[PDB]
Amino acid sequence: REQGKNAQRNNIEAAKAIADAVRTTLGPKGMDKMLVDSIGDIIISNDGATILKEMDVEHPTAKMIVEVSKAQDTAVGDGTTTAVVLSGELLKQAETLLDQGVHPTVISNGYRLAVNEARKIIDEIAEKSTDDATLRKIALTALSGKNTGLSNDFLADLVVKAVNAVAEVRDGKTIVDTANIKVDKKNGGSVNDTQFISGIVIDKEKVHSKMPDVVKNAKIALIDSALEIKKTEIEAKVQISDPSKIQDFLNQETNTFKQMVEKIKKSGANVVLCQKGIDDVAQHYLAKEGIYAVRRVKKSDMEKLAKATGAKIVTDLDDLTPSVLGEAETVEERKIGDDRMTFVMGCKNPKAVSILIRGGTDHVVSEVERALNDAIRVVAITKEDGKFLWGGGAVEAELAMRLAKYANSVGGREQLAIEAFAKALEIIPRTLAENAGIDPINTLIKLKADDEKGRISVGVDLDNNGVGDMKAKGVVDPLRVKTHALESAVEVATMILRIDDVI
Amino acid sequence: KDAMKENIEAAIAISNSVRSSLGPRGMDKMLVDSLGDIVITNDGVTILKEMDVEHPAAKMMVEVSKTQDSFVGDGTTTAVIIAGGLLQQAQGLINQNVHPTVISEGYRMASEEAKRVIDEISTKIGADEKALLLKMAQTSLNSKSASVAKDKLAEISYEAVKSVAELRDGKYYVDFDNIQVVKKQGGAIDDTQLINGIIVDKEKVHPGMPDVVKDAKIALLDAPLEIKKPEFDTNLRIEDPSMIQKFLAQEENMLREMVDKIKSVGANVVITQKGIDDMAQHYLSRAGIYAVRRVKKSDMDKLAKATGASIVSTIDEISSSDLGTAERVEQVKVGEDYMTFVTGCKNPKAVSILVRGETEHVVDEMERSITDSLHVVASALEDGAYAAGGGATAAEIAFRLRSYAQKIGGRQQLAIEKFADAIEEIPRALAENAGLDPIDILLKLRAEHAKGNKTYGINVFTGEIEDMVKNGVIEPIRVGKQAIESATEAAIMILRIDDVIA
Amino acid sequence: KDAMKENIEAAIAISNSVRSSLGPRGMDKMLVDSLGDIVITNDGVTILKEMDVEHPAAKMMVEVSKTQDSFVGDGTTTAVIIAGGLLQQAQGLINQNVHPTVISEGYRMASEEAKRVIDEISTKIGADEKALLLKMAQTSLNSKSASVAKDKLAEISYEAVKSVAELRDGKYYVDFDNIQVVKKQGGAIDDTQLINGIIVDKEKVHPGMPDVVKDAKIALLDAPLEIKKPEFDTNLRIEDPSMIQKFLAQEENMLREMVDKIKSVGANVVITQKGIDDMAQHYLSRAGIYAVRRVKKSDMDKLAKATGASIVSTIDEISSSDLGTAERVEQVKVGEDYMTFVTGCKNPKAVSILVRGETEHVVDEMERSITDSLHVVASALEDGAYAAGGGATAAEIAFRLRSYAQKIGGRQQLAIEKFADAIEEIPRALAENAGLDPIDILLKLRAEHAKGNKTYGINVFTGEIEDMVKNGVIEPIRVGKQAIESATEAAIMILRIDDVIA
Ligand SMILES: Nc1ncnc2c1ncn2[C@@H]1O[C@H](COP(=O)(O)OP(=O)(O)O)[C@@H](O)[C@H]1O
Ligand SMILES: Nc1ncnc2c1ncn2[C@@H]1O[C@H](COP(=O)(O)OP(=O)(O)O)[C@@H](O)[C@H]1O
Ligand SMILES: Nc1ncnc2c1ncn2[C@@H]1O[C@H](COP(=O)(O)OP(=O)(O)O)[C@@H](O)[C@H]1O
Ligand SMILES: [Mg+2]
Ligand SMILES: [Mg+2]
Ligand SMILES: [Mg+2]
Repeated sequence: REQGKNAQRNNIEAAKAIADAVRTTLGPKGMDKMLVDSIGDIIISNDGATILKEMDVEHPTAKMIVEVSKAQDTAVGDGTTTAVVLSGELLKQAETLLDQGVHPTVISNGYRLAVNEARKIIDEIAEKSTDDATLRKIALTALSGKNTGLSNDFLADLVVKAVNAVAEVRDGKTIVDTANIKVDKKNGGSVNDTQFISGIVIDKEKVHSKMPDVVKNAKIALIDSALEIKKTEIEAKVQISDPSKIQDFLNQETNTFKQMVEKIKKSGANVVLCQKGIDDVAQHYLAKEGIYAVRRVKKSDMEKLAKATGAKIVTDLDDLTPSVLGEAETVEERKIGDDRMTFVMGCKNPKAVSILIRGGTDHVVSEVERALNDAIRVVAITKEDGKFLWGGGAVEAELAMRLAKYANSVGGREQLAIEAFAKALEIIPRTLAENAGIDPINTLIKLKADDEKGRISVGVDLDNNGVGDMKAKGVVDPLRVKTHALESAVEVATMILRIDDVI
Repeated sequence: KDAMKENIEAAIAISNSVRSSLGPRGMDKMLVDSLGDIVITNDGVTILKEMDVEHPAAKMMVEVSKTQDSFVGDGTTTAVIIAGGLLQQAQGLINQNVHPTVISEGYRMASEEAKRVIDEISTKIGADEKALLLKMAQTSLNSKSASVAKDKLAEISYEAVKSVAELRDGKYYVDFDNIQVVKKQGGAIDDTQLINGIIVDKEKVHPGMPDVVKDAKIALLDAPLEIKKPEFDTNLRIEDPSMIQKFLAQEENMLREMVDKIKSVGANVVITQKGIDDMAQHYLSRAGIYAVRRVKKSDMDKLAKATGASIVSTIDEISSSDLGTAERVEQVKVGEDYMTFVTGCKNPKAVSILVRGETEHVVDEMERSITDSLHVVASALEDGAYAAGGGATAAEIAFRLRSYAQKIGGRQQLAIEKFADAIEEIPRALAENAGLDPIDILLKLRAEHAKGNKTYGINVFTGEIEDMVKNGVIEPIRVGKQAIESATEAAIMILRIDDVIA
Repeated sequence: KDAMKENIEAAIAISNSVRSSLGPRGMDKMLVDSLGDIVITNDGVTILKEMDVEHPAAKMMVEVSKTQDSFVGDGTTTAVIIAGGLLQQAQGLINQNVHPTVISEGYRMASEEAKRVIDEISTKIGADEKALLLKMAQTSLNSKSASVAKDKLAEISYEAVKSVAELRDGKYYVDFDNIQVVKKQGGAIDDTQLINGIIVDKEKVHPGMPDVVKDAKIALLDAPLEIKKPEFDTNLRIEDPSMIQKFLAQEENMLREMVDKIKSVGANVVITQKGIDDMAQHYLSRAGIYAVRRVKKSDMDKLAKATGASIVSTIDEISSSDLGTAERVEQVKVGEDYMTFVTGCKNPKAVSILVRGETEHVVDEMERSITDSLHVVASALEDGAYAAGGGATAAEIAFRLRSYAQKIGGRQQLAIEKFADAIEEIPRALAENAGLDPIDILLKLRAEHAKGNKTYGINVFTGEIEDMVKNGVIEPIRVGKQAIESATEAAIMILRIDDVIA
């Protein structure tokens, strides 16, 4: 148990630490971490949430900072590093106000004021635009400090395209259900070989060799149950008194599978995607019937497939009518890499696409996937929000400048508190610079002035080796991410600030 | 002698662990159990119910917390602070050979008088019910980290209780089983909202069920939808290979018929506490029935009251009279997850509050903080009166007890006066926690109250001793009477125990 | 915070170890050191100087004891009891955020006022010097086990001091180096007696010396009677067998001549601090000289003052002017042992008290108890005034401090009042120790004193609050002022220390 000062400074020290663990992954010139467990083993990533979910955090307070990365990730997709680094800085900056005598609460109130205020300035200075031109920009930037190769422009384009292909419009606004974009990956070396499939890809093979290698104009039946011999819920026993029956019983079994197949054929279905298993005799006849079957299909998939082809997931083959079959121009098995996979294309419903990721190693494909997800999520958000911000320290520098001014128009103690939040915001520019290997302080000094002269969009230009116009370079931060990062950070910073005794 | 000395100290220790959380400059506690579970909160009942206390006296002090929590809902940190006062004071009296029986009587008498005073200095809630209740809700939120949004949370707290509150004999009654409170992370605090209906954190049991049903006939089961195996040792004997399919069909029919019954009675939604067989799932789905499963019993009851349903545990006898009603049931994604919202309930005195917090541990406190408000505006509403907060009423009771002491004179008087000093613990804590000088504020506090300023408390923000009802810091009368009640009952118990053995 | 809490407690602990020994219903302590040495006593200075205290604060409280003992002689248990009070009280004030500087000033101011009061309520010793002083001597003996014979010991204490007391400027002065106090077991307490002269617990150095010398010329040496070996490396070179006897004779002559010198100057008795050579012993003996040796230096001085002698350390220059005088010196058997009594001293303001006790540890306390009386009747005599005992004066100072507190108002006032409550420790202890109800006696005590009964104390025998000067319990004013002085200086020191490190 720790009381007062001990507890607090200690808590701020904990948060600060966990926060630095990811600090170097920020921005373009970011680095990666290598986490190794006991069995699975090596995991190499640049993703904030990953490096932390996998990290073995022990200190309670540190566990709380980790919580924000997992939230940032699942709630907004991008920004996990930022929210962590920011929480570390708000807690750190507060430690000064604390030593001077300012009460944790008023500090918590300053951060409220400040964040609520910033939550307006950004929305004030946010830049609207929904054209593919910028959607592409959001993408390029979301893929920066990541090990994706030189293909980023290619990847950005895949993402913009996938988002646009699934973006629907309802009562006036555009919605993008990221769930309609199925991303997968396969070791085969390339990264450029990343295919954009206008359909649903299933990492599965057809169950039986003789089944059609491809099926055009397919009537797709999704099945909940396993095409196998079922047993009655009430224990049963078979008493054979006549030798003859021993065969008859063995036949019932066969005729059972024959009928299952018959029900299936009768519906018109020529493609059977089974969430569960398929018996070898069932397979014999499905093949004899010429139906393309796939067993043990992932429920996640069973669902996407249902949505993409318009089919109804049926359990009781007795309710397998033509009415519940899905549609796809082609259902074809094709060998992607060492693996054979089932391609379902021309789905009744077009708002369902895939991104089959390729790349080599393994360790490179997983991450490229992680990078492509951040990109997919933010491009999607931006598609909906139609607003964005000036990246690379720009937004922050501005917010900091304005907030330090708003500070003066506030009380004594709270001012001190909001000036603290203003500085905390400068942590991003400083970080991007530090990692790039440039001079934090001067970068900041220069960045302040340019933004002060009204140059909203001057960010940290690693290329120009200092400050520069993010407008030109096209570095844009999506709105929703900034805000959740800021709000998440303030809520968690406050939580920790009030803890005066940990037991 | 010693057993007592030791007990009193152990007790006072628990008190202090909670003292710093009292008021608007209150601090919070972080609690990490053996399993590594972390609870970062301000709620004294939680801080208490949570901590690992071993000394029996300490457990007894914690017994206080839960009880104050139980009856009223707000004021558990207050009760504890007083119990420590009384004990620390009795510690002095005990040194002067004042018998623990005398101290217990004196404490008892003072207590009685203390509750009288609160009734006296109280104030009936007039036509200002709205803003009065709002002011109450807020003061509650002021101590919690929810202050950030006390204005919105207080309106919600006020709105929610006002809704489920039945004004019977010109008197209100609030059944909390009409206020469903759910917490879902991934949204800011300000995002907390009031949903007319009962939200259940459960999504539909099968991909094929509809996302929305309008004018729903809610069938509530407390039994699982599955084939019923007899109670006697039953076995199927198949001697003919043909029977095998006949049996399997019969078993599917039984499930297909359960669904038929529920459907036949006009059920539109099937919310069950238990499980739904996979095959039965197909059927409901096919019938167009929106069905959820393995639902929380507590929730089951709330859906009942709301929709006017009846929890059928015998599907075979599910009658149409057993169906609940709701204008619409729909699956909605609340951030990450999918929730089922039963809106437009048959019974409009049922509502839900969806607490939003960006983080798990954040939304958890947010949920605790709101429950505190609900219990307050509710308790206030019911009681009908309120007392001025900020230590005003405490300083008042302290004032009046010093007089009564002079009346009921003797050794009793020594105990009655100590009881007064102990009640003064609140103003001291409140002041201390902010940064105000306790002894100075306490002296000024006594002055005003002497001069009949029954509502002068500590404005912890300005540091001045102002009018508490004016500045709006007020609390239900019920909170104050119990704290003093629970507090004196602990002090008396610990005070009679002269030996503690195994 | 904690360092203080810990210090205050450690301190208060020492106080309590001594509390039960205060007064006529006081109890005694048994102290067994590491070496197995046992000291069974009531004298608080001894109880304190004896116990094994480690905590630095505890050592500081003990520092009190010795100092009070040093200056006055009676009242060390009193000083300690108050220092604990003040500390225990400051403990309360410290909880209310009263700054230890405020408490220290308040304590300082109260203290000052407390001594004033004692001067005020004091009483000049009138023509009743005899019975007044006797009453004082007795009250002292009342706490000690010597009570058994307080009447005789008090007369002896009175007699002894009155004798060595020089009334100079109409003012008395008592040099204790004129009161030789010896303890010899093997006799009852009542057997303690006053011997006009200086008794030395030493018998004659040789069987042949006389048992009595009348009209003695006392030669006091601070050098041994032995052959003087030069400072330079000296060696005897004998080349002729005849020289051997010549040398041996010369060495005997040197010693035989030392004795001649002492004898020639008319010395009759030779009391030396150092040793007497065996051969020199023969000579003195033969000369008819009564000689004692290896005598205690402290004793040496007392024999000097008494007989008007001079402690010669250069025998060769012992002049007749260096001789002390006494009417008679005699070896007397005091029970088992043989003592040397120098009676009829040149200086009649020198006397001895021979404490008798049946047992070692018994006679030891008897000796301590008497010294306490001597110091009392003496201190009283010198001061010239006395205050009423039995807690009367304490209750008085307590009374007057509560007023002054209201005058020097503020936070200072809180400290001044606590100082009052602390002084009240004495009446509480006195009552407690007897069996009287502290809170009841204390209340009645306050009443009378309020009503201006400046001498109402606790008659620990009847349990009534009577007139202390009347019933005769009185004490020198000096005892009271220091106890309050030493007591407040400890409290202030411990009170400023906010951290204790190594
Ligand atoms: N090309 C770039 N030039 C300058 N800044 C960039 C660039 N790309 C990204 N950034 C900045 O790096 C920060 C985010 O770094 P990133 O590694 O993506 O972490 P996070 O998990 O917070 O998104 C943002 O301020 C972003 O604008
Ligand atoms: N705005 C305020 N100004 C001064 N005192 C307040 C204010 N709001 C609340 N208080 C006081 O703080 C105390 C409530 O603190 P809290 O931590 O919630 O304790 P409890 O658990 O007993 O409700 C009450 O005595 C209340 O009147
Ligand atoms: N006969 C008596 N009746 C009541 N009190 C007495 C009597 N004799 C002594 N006292 C009180 O007891 C105290 C002395 O107790 P004692 O153990 O000797 O303490 P201390 O070491 O301070 O002299 C004094 O306050 C004294 O006045
Ligand atoms: Mg990113
Ligand atoms: Mg509260
Ligand atoms: Mg004495």
